[PDB]
Amino acid sequence: SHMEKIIKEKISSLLEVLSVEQLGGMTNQNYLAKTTNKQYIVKFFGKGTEKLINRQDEKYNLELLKDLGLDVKNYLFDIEAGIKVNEYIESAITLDSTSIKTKFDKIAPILQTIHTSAKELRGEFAPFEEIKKYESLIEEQIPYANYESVRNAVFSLEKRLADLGVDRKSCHIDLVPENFIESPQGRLYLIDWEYSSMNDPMWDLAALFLESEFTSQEEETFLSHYESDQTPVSHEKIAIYKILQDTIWSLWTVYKEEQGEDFGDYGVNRYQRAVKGLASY
Amino acid sequence: SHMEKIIKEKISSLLVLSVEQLGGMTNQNYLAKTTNKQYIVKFFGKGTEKLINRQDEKYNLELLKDLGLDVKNYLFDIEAGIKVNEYIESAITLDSTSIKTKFDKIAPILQTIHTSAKELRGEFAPFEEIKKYESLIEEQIPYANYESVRNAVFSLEKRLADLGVDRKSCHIDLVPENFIESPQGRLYLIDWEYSSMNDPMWDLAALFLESEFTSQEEETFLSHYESDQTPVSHEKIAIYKILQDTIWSLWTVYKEEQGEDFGDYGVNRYQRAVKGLASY
Repeated sequence: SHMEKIIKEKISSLLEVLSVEQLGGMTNQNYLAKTTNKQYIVKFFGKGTEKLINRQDEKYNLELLKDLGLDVKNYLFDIEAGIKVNEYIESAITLDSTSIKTKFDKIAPILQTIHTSAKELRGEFAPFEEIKKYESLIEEQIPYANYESVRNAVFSLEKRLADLGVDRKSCHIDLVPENFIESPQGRLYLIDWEYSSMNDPMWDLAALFLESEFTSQEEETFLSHYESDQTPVSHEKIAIYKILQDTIWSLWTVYKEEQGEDFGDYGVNRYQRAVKGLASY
Repeated sequence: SHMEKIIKEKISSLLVLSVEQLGGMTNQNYLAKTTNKQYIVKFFGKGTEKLINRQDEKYNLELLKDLGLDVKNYLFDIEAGIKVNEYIESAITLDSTSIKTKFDKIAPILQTIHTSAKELRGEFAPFEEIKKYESLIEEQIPYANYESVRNAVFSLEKRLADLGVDRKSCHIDLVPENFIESPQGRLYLIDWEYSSMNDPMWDLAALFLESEFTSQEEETFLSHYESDQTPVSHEKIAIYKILQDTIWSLWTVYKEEQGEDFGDYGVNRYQRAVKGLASY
């Protein structure tokens, strides 16, 4: 297999490869390389995700955040090749929408650490600008019902956020539960910092809550772990960022599906939840 | 009788049909009906010194004037234990029901005071305020299981410190009846006797608690109030509700030691702190 061979030549500089396995997620460009000694996570990136992710920026941000010890080790990051190679924590457990709700005392400290880090990431996340970005990148008509009316309801939140005050801190930006992994010592790592950018920390909170479908009670309990003098909490900003997230990810989905991918109902389901969020708000 | 006769011989230097005794959390307030104007006559003395620094109150009245939130004060005579205010004729005094229709008016008033940047005389340190009442109370505190409840309340000091405590000009006493609607349409916020430096969440907690806001009403009000300059912490609000019920329950014990009778006000406020501690 040619893909199998390419991986062997990309990682031999770090060494007896016994196995290469295709990994899921939301990018088919992920592989697991098993060696005699160690196991490696091999990530590819080429054409589609450029125009989305600045890889030079990502490389800087990886180097930047290393001392926080939140992410796993990165061995290789070569933009030329389009190759990323990370440490694979063997016998580590990936969190999901159920198990994440048992880990508040570990997740809250992780989020406090990044949000209060004073780290200056390359990249600013300006959600309305991001919406404009995806709109520009999408070639066909956006397939979602009532889009022009929804878009304009969403854009009315910009003034609201401005009135509420927008903070600018280092954020992960993509707190799906599978981005948390627990090692045997019970240490939680937060991985996959590809979208990471300066933003309001309430974005990260909204993402955590939304991706795992936190109940109102679970949100309040999590906020009691998280809220502090250095980490203030705005419930309204969270509600607004949930809508912006559903909007942005639904558009991301349309773009990705034009670039080859198929995510079933993922896009429409997120879009419709944005519409519901707008009606409740 | 003699009450009418002190009032005339005090408010005379401002110019008298009748005089009426007003209800509430005091029996020392009087309505003086005058030919041209209506007056609120407020008496204080020994029963409220050691609680209210009347010199600081007078300074604070002066400092807060440019906000234009309170009614006109004509006379503030400390030496004589007498305060005289404008009374707003044909005003609507808000209550726990009507206050909930006035969010678009109340929220900017609270924003105006909280962002005033004014340095009032008086710091409101709630745990120090609890220690103060305990010292002032001469008989035992009658509230059941007080030691254990007080220990629980004092555990909130560290939590508040972890959350961060802000220090701003606050009204400190947001009973609905302190909001007055003029027939002209404007709202007045009156009775600034307790006003001092505190976290603005104390004021929000007082507003919510004194008028028994529902969760939804609180949420709606917060949407009017929350801004970059006036951030909101729900947890801090829940904590200040407990501290308020505790402090006012103790204030009640102190006042009743002077012979005043608030019925079940004190114990009900105490139990609401107890119940707040259990829910928290």
